[PDB]
Amino acid sequence: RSPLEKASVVSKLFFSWTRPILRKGYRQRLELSDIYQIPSVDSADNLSEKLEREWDRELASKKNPKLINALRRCFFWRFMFYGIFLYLGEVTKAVQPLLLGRIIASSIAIYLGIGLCLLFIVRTLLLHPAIFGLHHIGMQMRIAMFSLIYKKTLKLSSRVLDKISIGQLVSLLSNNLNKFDEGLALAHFVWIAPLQVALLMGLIWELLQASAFCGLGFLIVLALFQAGLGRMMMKYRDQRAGKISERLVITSEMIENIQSVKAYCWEEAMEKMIENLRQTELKLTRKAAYVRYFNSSAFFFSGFFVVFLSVLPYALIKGIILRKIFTTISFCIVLRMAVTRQFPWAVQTWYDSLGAINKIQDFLQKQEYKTLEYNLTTTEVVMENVTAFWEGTPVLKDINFKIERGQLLAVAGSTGAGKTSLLMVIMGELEPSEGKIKHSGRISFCSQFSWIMPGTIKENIIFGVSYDEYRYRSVIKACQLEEDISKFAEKDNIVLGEGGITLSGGQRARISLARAVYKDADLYLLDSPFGYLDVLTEKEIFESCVCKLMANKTRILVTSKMEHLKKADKILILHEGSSYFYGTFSELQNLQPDFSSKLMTTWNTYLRYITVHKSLIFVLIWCLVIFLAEVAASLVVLWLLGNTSSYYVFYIYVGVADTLLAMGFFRGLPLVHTLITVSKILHHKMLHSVLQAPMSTLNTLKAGGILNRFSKDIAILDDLLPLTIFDFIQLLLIVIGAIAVVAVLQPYIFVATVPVIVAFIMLRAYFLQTSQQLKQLESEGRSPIFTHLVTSLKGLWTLRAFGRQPYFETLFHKALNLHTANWFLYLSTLRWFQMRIEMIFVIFFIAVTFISILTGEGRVGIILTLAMNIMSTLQWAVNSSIDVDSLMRSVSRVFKFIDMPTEGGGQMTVKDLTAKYTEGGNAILENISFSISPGQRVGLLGRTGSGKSTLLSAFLRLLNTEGEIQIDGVSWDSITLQQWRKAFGVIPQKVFIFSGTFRKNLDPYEQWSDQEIWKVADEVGLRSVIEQFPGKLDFVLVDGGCVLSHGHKQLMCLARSVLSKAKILLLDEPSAHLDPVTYQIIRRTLKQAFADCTVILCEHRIEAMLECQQFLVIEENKVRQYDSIQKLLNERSL
Amino acid sequence: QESVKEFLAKAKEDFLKKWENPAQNTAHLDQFERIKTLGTGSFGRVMLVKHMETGNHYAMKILDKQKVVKLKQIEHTLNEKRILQAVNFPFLVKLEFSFKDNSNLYMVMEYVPGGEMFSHLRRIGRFSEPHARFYAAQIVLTFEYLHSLDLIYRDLKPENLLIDQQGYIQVTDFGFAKRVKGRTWTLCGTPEYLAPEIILSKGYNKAVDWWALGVLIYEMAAGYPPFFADQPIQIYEKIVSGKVRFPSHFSSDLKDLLRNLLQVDLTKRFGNLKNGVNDIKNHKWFATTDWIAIYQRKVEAPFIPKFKGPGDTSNFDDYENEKCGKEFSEF
Repeated sequence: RSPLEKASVVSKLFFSWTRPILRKGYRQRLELSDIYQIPSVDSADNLSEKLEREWDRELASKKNPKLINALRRCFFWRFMFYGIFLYLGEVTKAVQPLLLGRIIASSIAIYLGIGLCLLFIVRTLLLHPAIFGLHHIGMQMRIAMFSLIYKKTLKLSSRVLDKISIGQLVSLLSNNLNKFDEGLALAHFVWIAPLQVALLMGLIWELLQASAFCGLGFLIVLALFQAGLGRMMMKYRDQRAGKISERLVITSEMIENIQSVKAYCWEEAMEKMIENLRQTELKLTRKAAYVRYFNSSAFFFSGFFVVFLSVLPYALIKGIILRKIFTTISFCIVLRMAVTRQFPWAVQTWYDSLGAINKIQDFLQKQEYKTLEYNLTTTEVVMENVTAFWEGTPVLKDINFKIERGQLLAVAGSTGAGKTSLLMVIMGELEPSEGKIKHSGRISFCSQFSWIMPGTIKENIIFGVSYDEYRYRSVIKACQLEEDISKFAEKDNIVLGEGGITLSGGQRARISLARAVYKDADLYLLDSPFGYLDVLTEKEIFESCVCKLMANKTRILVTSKMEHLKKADKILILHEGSSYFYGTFSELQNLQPDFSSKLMTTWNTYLRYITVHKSLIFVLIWCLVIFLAEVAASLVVLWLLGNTSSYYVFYIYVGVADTLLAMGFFRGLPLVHTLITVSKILHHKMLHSVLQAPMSTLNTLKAGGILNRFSKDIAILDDLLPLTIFDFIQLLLIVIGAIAVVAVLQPYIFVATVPVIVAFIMLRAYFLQTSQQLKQLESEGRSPIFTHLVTSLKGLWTLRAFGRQPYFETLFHKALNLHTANWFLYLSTLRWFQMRIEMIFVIFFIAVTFISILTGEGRVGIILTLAMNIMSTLQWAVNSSIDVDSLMRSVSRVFKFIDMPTEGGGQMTVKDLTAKYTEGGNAILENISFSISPGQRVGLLGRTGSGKSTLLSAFLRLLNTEGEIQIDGVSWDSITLQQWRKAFGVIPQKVFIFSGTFRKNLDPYEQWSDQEIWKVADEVGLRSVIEQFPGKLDFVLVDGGCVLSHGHKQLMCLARSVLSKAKILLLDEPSAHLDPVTYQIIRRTLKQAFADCTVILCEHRIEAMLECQQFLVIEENKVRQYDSIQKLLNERSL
Repeated sequence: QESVKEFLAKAKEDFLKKWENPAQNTAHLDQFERIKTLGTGSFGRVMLVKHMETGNHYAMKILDKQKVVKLKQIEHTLNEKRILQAVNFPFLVKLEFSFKDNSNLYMVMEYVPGGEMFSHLRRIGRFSEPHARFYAAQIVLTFEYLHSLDLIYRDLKPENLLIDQQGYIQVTDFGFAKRVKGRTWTLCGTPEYLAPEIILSKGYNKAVDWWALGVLIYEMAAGYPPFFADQPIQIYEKIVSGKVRFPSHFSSDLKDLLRNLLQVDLTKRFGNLKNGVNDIKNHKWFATTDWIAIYQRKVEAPFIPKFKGPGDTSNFDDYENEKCGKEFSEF
């Protein structure tokens, strides 16, 4: 069924499984369905079976939940099998330079060259398969890592479910979403690297026997300094994070109030504040980048001293042949590359794995929900002595409820005041602490909060059932669901998506009632099912099914409606969590009549990135000239020397390509500084552009994309991009310099090197398309798993009620396998790319070696040693090119976002009014006309409730609108929009408040006097409103000014508008937002101070607007005018 | 030391002479007003009155003698009366006169225009850190002065602390206070201020006052009690555990000293080891807290009450045969 199953041994070694996959991908666009079938051994159901069996065996075995000790029994044999070849290949690569310790004598070396060439093939064979094997082991383990906790998700106790952090599990899942899988490559490196040192030290003592630990101590000191720099780097990052979070909060606040900001014309102040805040974060980031650059450069710089100090003692003591010098150079290169890189990375990987193991082992051990032992056989259920806490506080006051088998029970009282908890306990969601509950157990419940998963009508109705024609028809016809179904487009198979927005809340309640009705059980724990429908609809549903069909069976509906409460078989009213009265319907109705009555990646993109800041070009020119001059000087030195012992020692300066071509400390810092400066310039440009964008395109994009436009993208640009770009540049320069040095050795090298580079470029280009397609597909597919997890989290209670968890497990496994298919495909393609690149490099090295062998001792040694080192640099270079390709996506997104178009007396006259949200959308006005009275308010009446916010926005032209607005003789065209809109006074339903002290929050422009501000605030009733604030006026508006009430915020907005001295002021929804006293104070203040303005108070209720003198009646597509109520009340309202 | 210890010695000396000659029945309820009830308080009734003969506004703490007998708190009332009649410290509002009627007893206290700081903290939520230290310094001063007399307050609630026209807090509610040297087995009061030693039902010494003041400072900065639970039994268990999470805004210097103040070890409690209050005085949280200069209370206050005359109740809330006369023989 799977193509990789139909693979030969040689095909498996070549990993050519994706060869037709690559053939299709480089030809045509990616198709998700075209993915090869998942491996049989890769089945989530299969692997999780063994994982769970081992976990259970261990959990029973001993008093220590050592999950690692169990998973060792699952994986250690394969881990050691891969590690054996891994360590063998490491040993081979380490020992290979010693074989070069023979050719230096120059006949016989031809066989040595053939063997050295074969060593590359052998090492590549040993290396390449191991990465794929260990990574397959990792992904296999990770699948069950998800699976065990996912199964436990249906096992947790609800009492801790309300306490367990919802985000903690999400963060736990996301943390190892990619880290733990890739974290296996360094696994056996512990078992190898110490052995690598053991071999290398023996090699050195073989060459020296007297200078061994001299360079080892320098290497250890370098490792110590490198580790020490990390603590300072982490401290700098931690310091930067808080200010970055504050800046993000301010930016999010601006994003939420974008329309109000455009109205207030505060873009400049917002930009100035954002830049001023970002200045300190930029300083911290520059310091952190300097530290990181020093740390990264230390590794490249170490190579010179690493050989120099090791050689200096032996060389001074006695003479040494340069052959051993080159050999020691290679040996030390290997020793350093392992000591400085392998050990710490492996230590970090193991520590992270151990911590994750501890966390996972702790998580699964939590106390689980105990299922009720029921469904055997029973008559009418009864309860006795119900008393327990929902978390002390007895949710039930010794309650008892003997429900007849077939009866229709009901209870009333305060909503969710423990009656819902009593229902949950009866359903088994809450363990009763007192008394004894007995029930048949087969019973459905209907939570007040509907949990609708995606799926068609049949899916929502079945939830693991067959298609019953009569039952489905009865459910539709009885739950008011037949008409709503007919209202659906397909009307039978409308596959619902995510969010449930396709249906109304009463539609969701009807869905819940139908879902409860779908299965027959001992009881139906209804909880206010009619809570979202009209009274007539509720009565119809009751008479049809709720009080007709299932009422013949035992039923318990949480209903407070008096009319149904009269017909109930028994009632149970509880107050303060305690049943005040209950019992038979007639008996309870007669025992207390008084209570009864009372209660009832383009090259153009890279060029634009380069062209952002001119300093980058100068820095690049300086670095390039420095590199070229250094290479030329090295070539001149080599030529002069090749055609007293200090001259021999100077050959070591050429011996290490890393130190010879190292980016000078006097050069690298300017590159990163320019990177940071260009990032800051880009941030400022993006902020300025976002301030001017037209609203029409702004509404088209979702607002959360505006947050994502800077939440991570700017961070990636600041941190990730500079380091990667600099490392790639330095590595490329070093490699190119090595190539030039080798070409200087003999006049044949370039003729072969050029085809190798060209083929490498072609191969990289071919691999890039498939790699990007696979990465995008895999990233896109990951979301559905979190979507299913969130759906399960939302529906947990209803799922526990249904008991059909197997289908949810099937869905989760299907999604996990779907993601795993793409992940394995991408990993395999990357492995094939790595193997092919290694093969190309090996071929080039072999050809160069043969050419040199056919061909002076120092030149041969230099060429061979440079060849002996270039491989790791080339691999890092390929990885860096891939990383740059990955990083360029954020820059492309930023460039696309910046590439946006900009937005572009009291008497007044409007005409030819055309408006819409988008270009050519719903016509908000049909050539509408209106006249503004001098100093008199116009009542926004007529079609109130059909939407007046659009007309209010059109008063400032904040929408896709065009027409005529001739106010005071001034037109809508001559004046700039920033100057034309200022005359209007905004009174939004939601007040926009900048988080900060009152002085800044009320005066963003900062062009007034403090005494005048205090005098106006006293005139605007804010002095007493501010006297209760911290200090006098410096009170920072934390949480968006959470201290201020809605009426206080309205007063603040009115005061700010009065300070702006606007000629107009359109009011909106005064009584809707204001409390009684707040509305009174607002009316008094407006009628006192703002008496001299041509206002427009928009009110849905005509009575609220009845005080207005003028009246502008609204109607669908025609905003009429009614000067006087003598005709307005008789024609517009009547 | 020097002058401060010389003053403490004089205060301790004069307190004994004051305690040995307590007054009784200083006045009758015939020269007061009934303008408004300032509140109830505990199990009594508080009302704002004006001196008919002089004019000075004065509070009157009414309480039923039947309530004292039935609540089994009569000796505590007598001890409170004597201690209030003998107290001498600037940090607290003094008691002026005593009334003893056949129906109830009243106690004359000065008019407190600033009201309770608990309501102000509810209005503002969280005080600034220097604002917290400003009150905490005088609190420590008054507590150590009580240590200079060897008495146990046995009462610490947010509403009991008033504020002066000068901005200094005003102390009241001397009911649970008693001058007992050593350990006492009595247990009562607010669970939020219940030390584990009192919760353990053992002999209690003055050491619990440091924990009470630490809880006061922590809650004043946080706005929420460090120990809180739905039921008092769970609250008692949480207090017995002696563990609570510091707020994100909590400073290291203040929180580290709060760790010593809230240390479950009563012997290791800050202010009880060796030096009395000297270790607290040298603490960096009091790095700028002039203990001696506060004796004049000349420091600029964090906030001043909006006083508009003694007769205004704006700071206050706007609300609305003797039983065993042989026991009340010295009132």
